[PDB]
Amino acid sequence: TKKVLIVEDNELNMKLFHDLLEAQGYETLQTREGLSALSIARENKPDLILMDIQLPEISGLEVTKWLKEDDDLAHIPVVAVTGGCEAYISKPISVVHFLETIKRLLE
Ligand SMILES: [Mn+2]
Ligand SMILES: [Mn+2]
Repeated sequence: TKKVLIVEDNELNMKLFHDLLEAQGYETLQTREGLSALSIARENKPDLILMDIQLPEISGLEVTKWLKEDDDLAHIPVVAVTGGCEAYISKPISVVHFLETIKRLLE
């Protein structure tokens, strides 16, 4: 099963991403904090990371740099939600566009 780690501080955005990804048969991991994202990534080895750039406590871009600096996490594709990111998506989120981008990198 594909695993997508969702790093999003907003509950509404978090649920949507979660709901859409799960409906596609993907497993998901969730955290509102960039630092926890690093921990979870090493512990669960997700296949893709959906990174909110505008986190309140820290720059998602700085978390992405830490990811790319870790030999064990650098290979994991990172999709930015608005540098080391393989793709980006803007809000209002387009469901099809969102899902296509992720599948494109995962499948
Ligand atoms: Mn957010
Ligand atoms: Mn779930």
